[PDB]
Amino acid sequence: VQLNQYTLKDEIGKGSYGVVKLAYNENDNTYYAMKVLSKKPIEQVYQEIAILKKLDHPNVVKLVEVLDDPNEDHLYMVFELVNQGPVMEVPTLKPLSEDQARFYFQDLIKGIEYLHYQKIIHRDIKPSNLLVGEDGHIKIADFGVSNEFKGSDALLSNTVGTPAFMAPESLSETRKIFSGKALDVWAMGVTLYCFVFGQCPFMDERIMCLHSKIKSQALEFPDQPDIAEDLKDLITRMLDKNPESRIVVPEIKLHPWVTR
Ligand SMILES: Cn1cc(/C=C2\C(=O)Nc3ccc(Cl)cc32)cn1
Ligand SMILES: [Cl-]
Repeated sequence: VQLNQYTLKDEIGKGSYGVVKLAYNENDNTYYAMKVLSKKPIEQVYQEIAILKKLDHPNVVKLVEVLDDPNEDHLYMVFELVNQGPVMEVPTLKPLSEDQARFYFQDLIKGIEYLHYQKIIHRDIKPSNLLVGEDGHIKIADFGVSNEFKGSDALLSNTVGTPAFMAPESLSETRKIFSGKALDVWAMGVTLYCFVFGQCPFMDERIMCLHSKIKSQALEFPDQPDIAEDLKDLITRMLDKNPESRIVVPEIKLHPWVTR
């Protein structure tokens, strides 16, 4: 299976809409990550390509090129390979230590700050989208449902992303408008909870009940593992159900748990 200079190898991950395969470039003798898409909507993908083309940051995955044939049903996005894969799998019985969670969370902060400055809402922040590169640092991946905005913030109404990480204000049943940056903060909070507990803070196999818990269940910390009180404070502020009082990224950067 060869596509121009690339030989397609085995699957390595899930992308938004498609699959991600390891790929070998015969021109430069180098492995890449290739997202394969079958046209089944397509406007969302070219916005993703358009977003990826504008981005250049150490904590954000790089799009290398796009293989688009108006003849073939398949479309190929070639990314840099982030060789060590996701930072963790959720759920797990072996979560990160606090020191590891802080190390990775610092990369997540820098990446999100950059995305928001570039006027991008990621909308699908979660551990499986935080890939560990050759030097051990995080690269944010999967911009399949991301939004670009003008001005100070996005004003959104559509519900997209991974359900366990969706912010409560995005789950109104009345097409209400909500702002974008606070959505990424909420998902960063679910992610940090995942880092140290190995499972999501709101869980239910019934999607109605999952939504109801995100919107209405008080955050609860498990007795074990016993995490520091300032980390509990930071998670609590990021998982504030009210997006208006939810901690903002400039404050996360200063939080005493982050800076120690
Ligand atoms: C070792 N490993 C790599 C992956 C996946 C990816 C990778 O490397 N670059 C990517 C760029 C964009 C997307 Cl959406 C996914 C990946 C999974 N496991
Ligand atoms: Cl995940």
